[PDB]
Amino acid sequence: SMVKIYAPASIGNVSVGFDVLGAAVSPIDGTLLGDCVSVTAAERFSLHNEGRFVSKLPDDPKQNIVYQCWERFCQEMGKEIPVAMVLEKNMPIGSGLGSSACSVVAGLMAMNEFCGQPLDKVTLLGMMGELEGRVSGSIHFDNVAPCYLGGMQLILEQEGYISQDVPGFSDWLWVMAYPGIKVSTAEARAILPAQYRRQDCITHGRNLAGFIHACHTQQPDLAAKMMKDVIAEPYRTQLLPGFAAARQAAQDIGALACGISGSGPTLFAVCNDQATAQRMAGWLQNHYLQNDEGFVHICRLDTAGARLLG
Repeated sequence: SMVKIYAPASIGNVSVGFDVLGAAVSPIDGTLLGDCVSVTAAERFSLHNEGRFVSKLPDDPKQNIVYQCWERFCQEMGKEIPVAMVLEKNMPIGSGLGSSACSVVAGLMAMNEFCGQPLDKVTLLGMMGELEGRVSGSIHFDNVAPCYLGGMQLILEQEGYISQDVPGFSDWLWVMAYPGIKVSTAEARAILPAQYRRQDCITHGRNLAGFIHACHTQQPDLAAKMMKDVIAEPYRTQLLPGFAAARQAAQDIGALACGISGSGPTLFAVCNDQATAQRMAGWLQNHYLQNDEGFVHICRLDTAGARLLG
């Protein structure tokens, strides 16, 4: 009896909603962009790591994100659940693709499914954000909630639910460009300023309020014009060599919007046809990548979220 979960890549913030908005992504070609966790019965607990980025994981086994999921799930159960766990780390660490969230969602969903769904959505998702906090020093739900539930998730920390779904535009493609370098979630958060001018908070509000209003009324142009982040982007693009050039070209080529994915350095660019997305994807390969570890994938929203493979 093996349970194997695929936790997809996700865009934090989505460049208009820092800490309260996120979207799971799926490349159109059918390739998997995510991390995987397997759970099987055993006498004693073991964890082994596989995949392309195994060597990037912690040297301290107890500080592994997937180990900490199991310890947290067992606490919730009141008992230790002996399993052979395997993490397959196919996503780069600190890249902007929801890497820590993939490993949290996959591990906690893997354990909850193995045990027969004892925990409900709100508890488990609350536990997922809990573990994001220990990773970056801050609880936030904008990567785990879409990784988990799929689509675009708006974070609304209410008694009955952590998030609700936001309607998208079926036309929109999301060209994702990981440049081959990493930024820590923690460092990219601490370099944010402690204070902002009143008018930035008025404008941030208007921007988010218009973006949401546009999604529910299905006005894609307006939506793109409201996709502006005055909170984190101005202070983070200094850590993204080449981003500002990417944005200039993105306009020239005809993307509807361009932005940082989570804390970066991965970028995303919105296009509303296949011809535009292909040109954008071609350019980013040629110009946004900093080395051979980088990649580009034309994506759409993943409406499934994390799921069972086997």
